Amino acid sequence: NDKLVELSKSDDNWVMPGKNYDSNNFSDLKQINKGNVKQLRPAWTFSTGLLNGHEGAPLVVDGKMYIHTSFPNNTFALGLDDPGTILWQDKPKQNPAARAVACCDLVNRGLAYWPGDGKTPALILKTQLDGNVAALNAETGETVWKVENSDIKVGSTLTIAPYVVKDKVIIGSSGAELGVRGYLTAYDVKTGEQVWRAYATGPDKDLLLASDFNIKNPHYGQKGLGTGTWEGDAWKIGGGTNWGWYAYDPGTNLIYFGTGNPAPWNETMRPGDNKWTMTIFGRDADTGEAKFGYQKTPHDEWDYAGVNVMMLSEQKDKDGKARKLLTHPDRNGIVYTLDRTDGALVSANKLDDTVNVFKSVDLKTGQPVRDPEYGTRMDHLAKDICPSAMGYHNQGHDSYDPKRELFFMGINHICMDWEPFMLPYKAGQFFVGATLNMYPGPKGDRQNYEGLGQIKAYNAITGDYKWEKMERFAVWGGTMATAGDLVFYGTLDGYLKARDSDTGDLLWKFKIPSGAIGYPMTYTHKGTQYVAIYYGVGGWPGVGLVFDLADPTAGLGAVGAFKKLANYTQMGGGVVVFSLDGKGPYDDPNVGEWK
Amino acid sequence: NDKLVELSKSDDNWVMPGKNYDSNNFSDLKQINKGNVKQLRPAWTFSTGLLNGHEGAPLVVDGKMYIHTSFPNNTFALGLDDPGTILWQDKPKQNPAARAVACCDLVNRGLAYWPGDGKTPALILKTQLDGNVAALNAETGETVWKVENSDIKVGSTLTIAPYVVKDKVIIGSSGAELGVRGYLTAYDVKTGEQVWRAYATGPDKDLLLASDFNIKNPHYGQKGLGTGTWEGDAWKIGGGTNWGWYAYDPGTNLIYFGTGNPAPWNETMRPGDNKWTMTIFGRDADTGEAKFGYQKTPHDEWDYAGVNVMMLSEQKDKDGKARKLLTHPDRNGIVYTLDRTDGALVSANKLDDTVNVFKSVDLKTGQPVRDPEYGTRMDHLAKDICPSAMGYHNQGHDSYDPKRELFFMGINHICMDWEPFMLPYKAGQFFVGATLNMYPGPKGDRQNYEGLGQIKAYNAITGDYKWEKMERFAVWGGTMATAGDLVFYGTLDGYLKARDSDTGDLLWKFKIPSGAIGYPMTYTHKGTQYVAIYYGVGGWPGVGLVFDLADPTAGLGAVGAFKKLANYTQMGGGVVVFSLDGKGPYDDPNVGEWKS
Amino acid sequence: YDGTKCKAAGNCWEPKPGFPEKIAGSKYDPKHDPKELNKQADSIKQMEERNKKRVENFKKTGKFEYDVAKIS
Amino acid sequence: YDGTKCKAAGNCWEPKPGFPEKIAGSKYDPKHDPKELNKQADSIKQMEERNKKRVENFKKTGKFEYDVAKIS
Ligand SMILES: O=C(O)c1cc(C(=O)O)c2c(n1)C(=O)C(=O)c1cc(C(=O)O)[nH]c1-2
Ligand SMILES: O=C(O)c1cc(C(=O)O)c2c(n1)C(=O)C(=O)c1cc(C(=O)O)[nH]c1-2
Ligand SMILES: [Ca+2]
Ligand SMILES: [Ca+2]
Repeated sequence: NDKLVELSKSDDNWVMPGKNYDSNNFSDLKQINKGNVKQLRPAWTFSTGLLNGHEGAPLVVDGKMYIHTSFPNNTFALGLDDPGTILWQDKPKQNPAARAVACCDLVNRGLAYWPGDGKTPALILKTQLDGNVAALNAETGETVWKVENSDIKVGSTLTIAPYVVKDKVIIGSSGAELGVRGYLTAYDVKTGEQVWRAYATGPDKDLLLASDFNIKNPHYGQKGLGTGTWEGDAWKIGGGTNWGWYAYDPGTNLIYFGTGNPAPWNETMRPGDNKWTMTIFGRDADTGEAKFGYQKTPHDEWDYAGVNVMMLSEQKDKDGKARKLLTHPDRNGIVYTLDRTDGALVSANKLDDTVNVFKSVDLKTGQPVRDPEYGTRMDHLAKDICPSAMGYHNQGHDSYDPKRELFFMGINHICMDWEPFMLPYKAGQFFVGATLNMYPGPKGDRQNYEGLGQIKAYNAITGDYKWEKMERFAVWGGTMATAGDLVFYGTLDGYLKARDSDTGDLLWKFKIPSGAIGYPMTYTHKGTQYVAIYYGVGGWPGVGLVFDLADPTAGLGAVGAFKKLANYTQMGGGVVVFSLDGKGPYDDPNVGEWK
Repeated sequence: NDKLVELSKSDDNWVMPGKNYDSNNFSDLKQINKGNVKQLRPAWTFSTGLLNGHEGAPLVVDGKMYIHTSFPNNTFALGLDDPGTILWQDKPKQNPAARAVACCDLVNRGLAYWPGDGKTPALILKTQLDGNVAALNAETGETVWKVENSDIKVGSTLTIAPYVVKDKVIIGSSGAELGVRGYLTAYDVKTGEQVWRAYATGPDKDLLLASDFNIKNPHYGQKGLGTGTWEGDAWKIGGGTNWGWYAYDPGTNLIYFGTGNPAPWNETMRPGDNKWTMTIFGRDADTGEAKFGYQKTPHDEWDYAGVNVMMLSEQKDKDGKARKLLTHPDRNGIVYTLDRTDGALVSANKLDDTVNVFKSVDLKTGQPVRDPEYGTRMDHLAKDICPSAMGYHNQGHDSYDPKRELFFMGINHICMDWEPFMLPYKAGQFFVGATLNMYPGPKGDRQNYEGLGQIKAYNAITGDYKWEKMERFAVWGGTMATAGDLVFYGTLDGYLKARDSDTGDLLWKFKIPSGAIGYPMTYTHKGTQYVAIYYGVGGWPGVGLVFDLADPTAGLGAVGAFKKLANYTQMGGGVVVFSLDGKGPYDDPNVGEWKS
Repeated sequence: YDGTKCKAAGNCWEPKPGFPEKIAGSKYDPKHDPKELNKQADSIKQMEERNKKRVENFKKTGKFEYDVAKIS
Repeated sequence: YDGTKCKAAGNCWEPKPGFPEKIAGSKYDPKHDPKELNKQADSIKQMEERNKKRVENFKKTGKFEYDVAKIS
């Protein structure tokens, strides 16, 4: 959308998930900087009325903030000159049974915005856990249209944020732990009409492939593999749901994103490479046809779901040629850089030297070289595999500084033991089939159960890490960077933090009410710069605390790894907004009073 | 308790509900003052993990903060040099049926502290909605003793804070809306053994009267009236629960407190003055025996439950003589001042000139003079009564500045329509019997449902108000005052606010996450002054938001009165802590981080 | 009824115009069941007995037990 | 099985030592019910047909209706 490109150029706005179509989470503002950040303090706050995990970040457009919640998925609009008055609210009615088929807490990753065309007014776009998609009038909150995407009666839910491109809205999928076959969908943003739908497994007609799919890289695979790398009809319940993030390039007209894990977790019940689960895709925005597809993890044995963040850039390669690029840190312990015009592989390096599941990734063949001592199989208990199923990276949205050519990544340090078991498939019931034990990696404290996270600065062409720092818990929610020489991020023990962009030195922190699992955002209003973040712990690391669990193998193995989290935080739900010296809308305290 | 008196003299501590045994909520600290309050901003925060209303305030003793919640009544201990680490937690297991017999949200008014002696360690004292009372080790959180006070199967619950006096802990009661006959109890703080128990209605043996009860004011009434002002056995289900606040004077050995409303709300079903409901009491701390009792509202017709805050002072009266006093703002629209040594009446003035239920209170006979045009009765719809059943004052804990001789009071501006109806008594079921409509009083905006609160500064001897200011919603949670020429208070629309003590001018406010229904507190730590307040809206004003209700007569009539509250706030639960320029424990951000 | 006519100390109640001095036998009679009136005092007697058994066991043995079924 | 032996482009899977090339008839056979496998595709067809009724009525009338029983 050309009008969204123009609105994103103003520092008074934050108009889409990831700030801009490159998805870099980067601001040119420098009012707040490494020389004055000690003066940063709260300006105003807002509670959402709900508990459980609060993921994503707010939107800001035309002098207003738009806020979203955990289940039952409420929406609020606030005016920035008087945020104590709620302009409008949307409160959906949903079947309480949706809660029982959610794998990993009652979370939602956020809102999108479409600017209007003179006939249809500007719109806010949202998902619901029960599988409905809705368009709301941005000025009044009234429902313009609503449609069914996903069915809870077969185990299928929604947690992903919508994404707007041209006059279309893109919607993903959840439920591989219940045997759901993945698909993504494009709708007409004005009416709700279905324009195209593409599946992750099965016959080529259902995959929606271009006539020249992978013509630059035929060794990645081409026709017939969505059924040829499976035995019989096991692809019908085969996984590959997409629940993470997108990027977009108007010059190629492609959206970029990853597909998730195959089902069940028991590898012995599904022989074959299981395509096109675990795959980096480039698809045309108007027809959905795939130009390229690269499978990162053939025949998954570990639950390394391939859904993580996409970040675009333009850099010289090692031979000195200018390249248009995408960069992508995966659950499996590898960070991938590809040419975004044709799919060619440029670099594939370890997130940390303790990864042992693969020896390396071969850049000429594209296959990961497996170490068989760290595989899984029936009738065998596998021990000390790194990464764990929680990954060395999960759902957090990271950032990129274009002048420094550095990526700022929030990382996990968690390893595991694993054994599978045989089980039947019944639609509507869980279909996992493995038992796990999880604990800190070799650079943490495996007997006190602390040292479970890292934050690092990275160059994608040389592969060098500029700096690396340990954290008490996994850095789950992502990062945001600015031209004031600062990197901002939230933590599970309940802080907003800032580090120096060149060295990693800790410069500032504030104790917020509950742990953070979303990313920070920034904007100006009447000349003043503000920084905002959600609070409210949850998601996979919080299941022990949220559901009052004690067996370490419960929560798919997450309860044992995070047993100390309850000693540092409790549940919550809301937003905290910061500025220099805490300057804000009530500096005249008579504004917003009764008279 | 002699060591609690000594501990209350340090500005590093806040050791009991109401700060000190005078219950004045007043600090000698002046680092924060009218000249620099514009610089006040948050230093740190903490979420409790629960929704519903958050009443009362935290305690601070020996470098630690102690925090309490809504149902199921959890307790947390934090160290002030590193509040990110939770030192210990207590999480009770209770029957979920306790929720169904609470009248007025799942609230609790707070903790008390006993400093230890020579073999028993220091203790944290707490109540639970299901009717149990427990003592916890203050250093480790482990349970020392637990006893049953109240039974949910007959509609009886607990929401009041405990109060420590000498080596005893005093416990109140809740449930007049379900026909519970009120009582208060003293236990041995070391073991849980029951020492004395006094009832609000019934035969004199159950009331525990001293042999000289009311000898200075015998016209208030003396023996036989706990059965003599009722018909037959109606006193057995007659109300008078005590769920508010206390004060204490070591020089008289008396605790001071008020008893609640008679049951049912239908006045026609209980002819007589209904003693000793609606009464100001002075009771001996060691034996429980009453020295005096003044009934403010004989034969209640309006649910003016008599439980509100008690504030002590010493001032010269209109003839120039020095007196020891108590001052008490009631639900019924009158603020009372009595001699606290013998019970004599000194003054009884209206909280606002729009009060119409009484013409005046006669100081020589002791009776309120009723206006029959604003009474209630069967087969009649009464209109435009001020105050409403919510009161011109409810459970908020107010403050007193002893240099200025002024009380700072958080007030309600709410009036009503009322009609009663006939119903049976069944143990475990509601026993109310009236339908209500509630709305802003004459000084607010009745058409828009805004202008429901006031804050005022008052002298109890002359009766004059130094200043008066209107507020969007009722000021429900109380006030705190300091030697820095400041008055602090929280509001239902979600602010902490500060006003000038001499003029009332609005000097500062901050947008906290949810509305406030408890009082502010203040303390020093390593040289820095802090101000703390709970957030989390609820209690009676919040029932429409909390339970998703829309019929305006629902919530005992509070749903229609507070129909605009959801346009300004949502639910929450936690504490926000403030200082000058936000200075705090993480100014070096490496403090409290994980290291290898 | 204005509250100012008092036949004895602390006793000033009067019926309103058209209402009776006693409600028994009238259309306002509540007809309460004595067996329901007595339930909350019998409940207090039983709580008090269970609490005495808890407190005497603490003072003999030195160790507190809340669950009466486990006390000797 | 180290992932580097491929019988065709994009098809590199091999069985681990002691395991079979095909699992039908073996002690690892999942034995799936064909009628359970087909339930999620039948559900997607029923959602797509209800959504088409909602969208065509919105474009013709200019008023959105979600309950398809109210659409003639
Ligand atoms: O396979 C799927 O369809 C699916 C869905 C979701 C989700 O919708 O949140 C998660 C997972 N998988 C999962 O593998 C996972 O590690 C996870 C972590 C979280 C979270 O919000 O913290 N969601 C999910
Ligand atoms: O009669 C009783 O025993 C009783 C108990 C309670 C309580 O325990 O919170 C309230 C009430 N009455 C009541 O009359 C009242 O106005 C009220 C307000 C609130 C509050 O917390 O906002 N509690 C109660
Ligand atoms: Ca998954
Ligand atoms: Ca009451």
